[PDB]
Amino acid sequence: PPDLRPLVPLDGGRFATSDLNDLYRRVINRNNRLKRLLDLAAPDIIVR
Amino acid sequence: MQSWYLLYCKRGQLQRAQEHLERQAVNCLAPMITLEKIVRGKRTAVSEPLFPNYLFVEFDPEVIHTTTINATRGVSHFVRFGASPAIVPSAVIHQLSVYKPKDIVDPATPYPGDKVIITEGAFEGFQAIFTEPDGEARSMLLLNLINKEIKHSVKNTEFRKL
Amino acid sequence: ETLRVDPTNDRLSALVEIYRMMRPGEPPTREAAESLFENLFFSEDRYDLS
DNA sequence: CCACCACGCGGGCGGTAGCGTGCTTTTTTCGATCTTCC
DNA sequence: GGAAGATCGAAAAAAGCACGCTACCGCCCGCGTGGTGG
RNA sequence: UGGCGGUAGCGU
Repeated sequence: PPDLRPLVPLDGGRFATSDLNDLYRRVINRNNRLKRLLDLAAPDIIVR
Repeated sequence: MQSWYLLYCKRGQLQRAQEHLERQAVNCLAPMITLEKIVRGKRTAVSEPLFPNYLFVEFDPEVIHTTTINATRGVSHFVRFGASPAIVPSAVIHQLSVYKPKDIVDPATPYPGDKVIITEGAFEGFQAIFTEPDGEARSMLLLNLINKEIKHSVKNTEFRKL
Repeated sequence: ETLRVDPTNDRLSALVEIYRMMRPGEPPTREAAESLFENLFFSEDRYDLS
């Protein structure tokens, strides 16, 4: 849930991203990339 | 004796890495496909590499060592399975040479007669139908009112894809 | 006894072994191994006894 | 026409290589003998 | 007389390293790319 | 007025 990984305001226009948010972003980006690559019928080496 | 390898390059540095590897006198290959993109507000046709951040390089480790290719100012690393770097068979290279596709590209799909979600402006959070690109800055959708949908052209950045 | 234990019997084999130990996962080549050994110790660039 | 205020996709960082480096205890694995036989 | 169980030491990986409290510093994605104002 | 990382200090 978002409250367990909150983005505390930094009173400077930015927010402090927790490590969990960064890891979730990495996972989401990699999953989207894999889905796009398999949708395009990528070669065996790239898919692996 | 010459063999092919797969190379993972840094983000937004494929051209510089390719130029450097050409200066290393090695064979380079990267699929190229042109298509329409939003381009932060201008639905213009530009060429993007198919399978981005992937290059296929033909050379001989004896003539030029692997670590030289690894650190050629634009090469993130070698695509390796195990200790040794992976070797891509020539059949895959032959297939990629004649690889001439036609694709839609998912995130750049403001196609005519296509469902598009507007999350900004007076029609925020409303589903409409892109039907023709009006110029470049302001694409044209059948903006949905409570009664019906009406021809209207608004800024590209206002709406995303459903 | 250490020489008896040592399997390598030539300079090329020793260079290949030390290159493999130093940089695992890369193809052992004579040029790379000799360059690594020469630059590791007898080169002023990254080895410098004060 | 040049300095500087967003910005939105990647990932070790940086470099035509290498960086690491003054602990102890417990658990797991592995090559090497070995050894013991069927 | 060669193959399977023993074992045996030697090496490699994982986890832990007291409690409260106080003060200061630094940061809170970096970077190739882009548009805009002095 | 939220976190950490480093440093220094107090009581054991």
